[PDB]
Amino acid sequence: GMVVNESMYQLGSVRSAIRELFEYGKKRAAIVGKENVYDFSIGNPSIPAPQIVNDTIKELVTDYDSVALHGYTSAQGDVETRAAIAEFLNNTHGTHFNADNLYMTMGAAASLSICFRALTSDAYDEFITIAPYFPEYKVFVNAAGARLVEVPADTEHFQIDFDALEERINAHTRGVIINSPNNPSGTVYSEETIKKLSDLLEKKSKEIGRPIFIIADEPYREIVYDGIKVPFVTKYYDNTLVCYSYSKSLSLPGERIGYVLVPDEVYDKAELYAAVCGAGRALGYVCAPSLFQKMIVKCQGATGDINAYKENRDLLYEGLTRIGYHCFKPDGAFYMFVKALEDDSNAFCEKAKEEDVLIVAADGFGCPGWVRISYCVDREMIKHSMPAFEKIYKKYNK
Amino acid sequence: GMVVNESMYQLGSVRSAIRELFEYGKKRAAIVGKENVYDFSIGNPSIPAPQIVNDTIKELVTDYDSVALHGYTSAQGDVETRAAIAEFLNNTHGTHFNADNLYMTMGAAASLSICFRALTSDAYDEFITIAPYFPEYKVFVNAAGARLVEVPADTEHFQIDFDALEERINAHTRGVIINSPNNPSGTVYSEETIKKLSDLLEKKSKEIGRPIFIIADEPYREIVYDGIKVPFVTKYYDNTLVCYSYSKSLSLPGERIGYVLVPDEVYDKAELYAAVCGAGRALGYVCAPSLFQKMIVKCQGATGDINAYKENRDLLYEGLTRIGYHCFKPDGAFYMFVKALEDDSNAFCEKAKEEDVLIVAADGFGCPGWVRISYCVDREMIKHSMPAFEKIYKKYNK
Ligand SMILES: Cc1ncc(COP(=O)(O)O)c(C=O)c1O
Ligand SMILES: Cc1ncc(COP(=O)(O)O)c(C=O)c1O
Ligand SMILES: [Cl-]
Repeated sequence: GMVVNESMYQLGSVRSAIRELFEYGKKRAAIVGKENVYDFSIGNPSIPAPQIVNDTIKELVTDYDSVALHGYTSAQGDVETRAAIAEFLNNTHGTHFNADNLYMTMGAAASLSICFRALTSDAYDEFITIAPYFPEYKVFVNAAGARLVEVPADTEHFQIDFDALEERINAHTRGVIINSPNNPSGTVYSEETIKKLSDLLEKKSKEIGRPIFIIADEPYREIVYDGIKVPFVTKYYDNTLVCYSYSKSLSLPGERIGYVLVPDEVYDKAELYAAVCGAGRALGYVCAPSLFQKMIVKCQGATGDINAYKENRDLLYEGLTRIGYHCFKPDGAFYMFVKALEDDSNAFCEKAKEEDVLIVAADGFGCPGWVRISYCVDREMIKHSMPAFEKIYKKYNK
Repeated sequence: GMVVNESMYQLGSVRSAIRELFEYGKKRAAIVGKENVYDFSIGNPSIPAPQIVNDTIKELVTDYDSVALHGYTSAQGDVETRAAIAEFLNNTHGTHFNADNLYMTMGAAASLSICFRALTSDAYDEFITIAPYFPEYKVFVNAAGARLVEVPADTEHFQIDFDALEERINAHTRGVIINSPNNPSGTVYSEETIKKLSDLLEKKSKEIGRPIFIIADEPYREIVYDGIKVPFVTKYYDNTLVCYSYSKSLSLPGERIGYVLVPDEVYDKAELYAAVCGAGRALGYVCAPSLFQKMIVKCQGATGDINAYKENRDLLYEGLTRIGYHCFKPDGAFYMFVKALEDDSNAFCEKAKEEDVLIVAADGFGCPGWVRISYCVDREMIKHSMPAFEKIYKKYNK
């Protein structure tokens, strides 16, 4: 007896465990004070955009012709915006992109949606995610009419279990989603991992008579520490689509600006780029926000104070390790992956909750027995949280 | 078959008549000079935004906290933005909306997309459009997994042929799309047309045992001349979804800011609003652009100089009528609907194309024998085009 689409109703009515945890912390702040609530739940950028963002926005609003500034760009975005990104990427990675290899989008969620929508031709199409993973991939894959296949986590190094991956590749496999630097683990795939992946997928692509794409979800690319290198995947694998946004690099998550990069070395660039444009059109996208496209021209290479996040990583890692917790030291992103004190991460997160430590069970990310602790938080809160972490530890280790 | 989704391939590679006509005019401008080409093809806002827009953007970037200014909003948008709109609508129309009746979107294309995706539950679902109509409705309807049904135009008054509409309503009918003020006719539906529509749909909804919605595409609401009233549809029919954007009112088409309005008076507001939230999520939307949501709070009821468009309407109408063309005098939008000089509009537009006058055959809008002439153009170009229009007229009046 439902007038609306049931999947849409479910997708809009489903309560987010993480968001509820965030709102629970605000309710707890009212009772015990915000200084006494240790909220490591939601993964929102916490450092301000570099000053070039606000300075450039001010300049466009003051000096750029208002009709031209606020008008529709082409579907794929201004050629000047696309040209500036192609040239920045070539100077940084040694690639050979031009403006026409880019399609400007309204953030990474739009870029991913476009990729699955462009690549899905059948109800039985499968996209592979490597656990632990961003759960919203299932919504985007399902929204395109396809299905998600999870590769069990490499809990030793948080790279890829290639045996497990190879076993889940079949005739229905359209692509493999990778997120490096990673949400939730903070892992960074090495050149070796990227090369083995590329060799495996090239080999399986030939066996099935069809390209298996790499869908590279790269919004944390510049959120990497200690000189660790994030390899540019298009250089290793021909059939690679790159999804990027300025949500983390420039701290503009609410502004909705990113891209889909379609290399010339894909099986048929003209055809795939056409499907990307068509998918964008089908999803109700007309163009990326014009003000932000024009602003991005002057912000290539610019990032916020990334060392603020590194300092938080080191502080949290040092304190948790010193207490006795087993933390995976992350090379990128702003999430720390910590082993729960019991196999049941949900039961462990409840015990954490008893001391107002709001951490997230990794079961939903495809990783039971672990938790995700976001450190895009206030540095002083991390220090004030240590006695509560110590007390939580004591509950298990008397 | 094809490696990508073929339907997405075709959507991204098939050029529209209007776009292909605009490209032709640029090539022609290179050969004979832009002064010798009179382009009335594309319908993009030609007047600047009111100064409050740019002033507010400077203010927000200068004074508002950077992290909070550029951060993610809730999926439905800032409560302050939604509340300011709800209050504006109430003061203007006598309605009783609150913040929770609104969902902020990335333009009217997103608003429309969301409405169709929310409602569609079977492949054979039908959404009715009243010819002449915005051809992109077919794209949004098809992308939602539904079929578009056309009602032939009322070529006497560009209101609605109710017998024709009634005949096309059946068990699959999920909604009727209305667009007043209208692209491409410039018609404004009267209070009576809206009342007759509401009556018909109430009866047919009961007959089929399910609500049939009015999807009211409203981006031209304020582009209305001579004090003509545009009735607020939710006061006439309970099951009404309003899709709006600030693309035409504030001249921000490239910025991607609008909304979907879900009245409490729909059959079940909680269910429908949850479906709208679901569809937004499934379409890859996260939030409308933060900066612009924050800006919209201070721009309620603001518009650019709409009198500039009226002066072009009057000049074009009086000029073409004087020559001998039959023009439907539009009450809103910035498109003039003119009867072709022969039955074949395409053949007529080719004869116009001989004299470097670029006008759009109404066949693609579902209305053969007419043309759309966009007047969101330079005023002096309208004046300079008249000898060419008369020369075109003289080809048929021998
Ligand atoms: C792995 C991953 N991909 C994509 C996104 C979304 O980025 P955007 O704000 O550009 O949509 C996020 C944040 O939720 C993320 O953590
Ligand atoms: C009738 C009609 N509806 C919707 C739109 C889309 O407006 P927006 O750019 O806000 O998506 C347009 C303009 O292209 C239009 O003419
Ligand atoms: Cl159809």
